[PDB]
Amino acid sequence: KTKVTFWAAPNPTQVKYWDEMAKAYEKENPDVTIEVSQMKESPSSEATIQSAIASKTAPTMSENINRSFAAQLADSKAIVPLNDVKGLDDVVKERNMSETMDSWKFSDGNQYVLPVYSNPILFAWRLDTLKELGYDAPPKTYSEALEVGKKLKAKYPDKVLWAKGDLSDPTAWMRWFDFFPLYDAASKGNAFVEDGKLVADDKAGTELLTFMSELQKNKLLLASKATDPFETGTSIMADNGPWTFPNWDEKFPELKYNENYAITAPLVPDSMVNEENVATYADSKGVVMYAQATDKEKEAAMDFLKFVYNDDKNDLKFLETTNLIPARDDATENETFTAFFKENPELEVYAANVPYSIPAMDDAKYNDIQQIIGEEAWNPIVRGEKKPTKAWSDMKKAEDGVLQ
Repeated sequence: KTKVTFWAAPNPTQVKYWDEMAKAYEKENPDVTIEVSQMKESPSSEATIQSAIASKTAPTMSENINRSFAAQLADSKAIVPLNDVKGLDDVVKERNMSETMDSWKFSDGNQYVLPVYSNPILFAWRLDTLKELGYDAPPKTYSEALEVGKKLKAKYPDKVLWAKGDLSDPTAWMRWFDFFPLYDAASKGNAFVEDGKLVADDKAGTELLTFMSELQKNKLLLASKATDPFETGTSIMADNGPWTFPNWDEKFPELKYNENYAITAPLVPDSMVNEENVATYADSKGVVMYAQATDKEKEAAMDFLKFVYNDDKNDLKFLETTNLIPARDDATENETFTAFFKENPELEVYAANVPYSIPAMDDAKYNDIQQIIGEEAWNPIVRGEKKPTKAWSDMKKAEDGVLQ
């Protein structure tokens, strides 16, 4: 008998999902044991994993791995290429996730992670406020956003377009919720950094900063502490993930999809007013397999995943219980999910955007790389301390430093 140890995310509901999958798999394969446990945060999941590698107590597999962290683990050879474990292609094929999987491809040609969920970062809009200003739908381009903004200030001078303290904070991860969604949309998914080199789209980058400076100049940004600004009326646009809906169900029950709030892709430059399928950043994590595992343990692990993704109903169950969007390309058209999306139209918009979203960069120094984005260009523009051109150049020069 072979034993696979599986470390699930630090959340009871997600752990239960995996455990139920494990028990059903064991009924079908009596010679294999899939032991699921909830990963400890000591103080974070990443430190728990780093410590296990060091003490040689890594499990066979764990989920909860984002692309940047996977790049660190791959560089130290603590995890193995999944494409070297028989069964990977079968999993990708059956779950209809080829486009999503392809976006994860690493610089060396290997795939180190099997994405579990992929939550595109979209933007919520206050339709009620937009209607008071004469609009029936959210603007799509930077210029349209600016005209909405002028009308907003004329009727409500204390309101802003975007209110979030994180906008002026240089913490690296925060960029995944402001800069990346807009940059990915403007550059049609440019990787910013790839294969250890700065491949940033200068045009998209500088025009995004120009747009932000205009918002800043017209008092359309609020980068200070503010409680529930979007829900209480201070702002009319907010970056938003699926996890916000259960919260609104509780605290803001009057917010209703397509009545008082809308969900859309990030704003794009005017030149792309006609583009369908706008890209954004995807908050996505998945499964990796540790080098410490034997080949039989690794194949057994992949066979388990093959079992899990052989029935579309399992992804439906994942979505309905964890509220995390499954990393597949066809959810909105697949009849398995029709009834659910019919009842949850707001989640359908998220599922519709998965194949066009781009995950975090596959570079081990993502922390310094991303902190520079905020410190040198984003935070200064939000605070009106630098001009767009100078900010972008200050950023590029600093990135070169980190990348040697």
